[PDB]
Amino acid sequence: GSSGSSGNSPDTANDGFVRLRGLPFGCSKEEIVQFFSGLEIVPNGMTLPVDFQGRSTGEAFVQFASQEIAEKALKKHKERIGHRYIEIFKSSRAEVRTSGPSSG
Repeated sequence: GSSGSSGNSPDTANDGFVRLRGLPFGCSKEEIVQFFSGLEIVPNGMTLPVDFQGRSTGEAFVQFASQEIAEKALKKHKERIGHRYIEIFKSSRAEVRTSGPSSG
């Protein structure tokens, strides 16, 4: 229960980043870009980490042109791609690790 924020204002903050969980085997942009059909995403605005050997961690970070587009994608939660439900959770560029201060 409990749902609310209060204090959002139209157009402000939030670049439109999102976090995916439970990606299919060999999940890549080619599959993502399409998975978000109708939505507009920025070029090279996607991140797909891996394990110590390079095995996808079923996680990814996409950056939408703007929040307005991010929300539209949020509704696509639990959306499976081929045979693997995908969990989408609103995220931020700052979160997306990149070996540096960008954290917290």
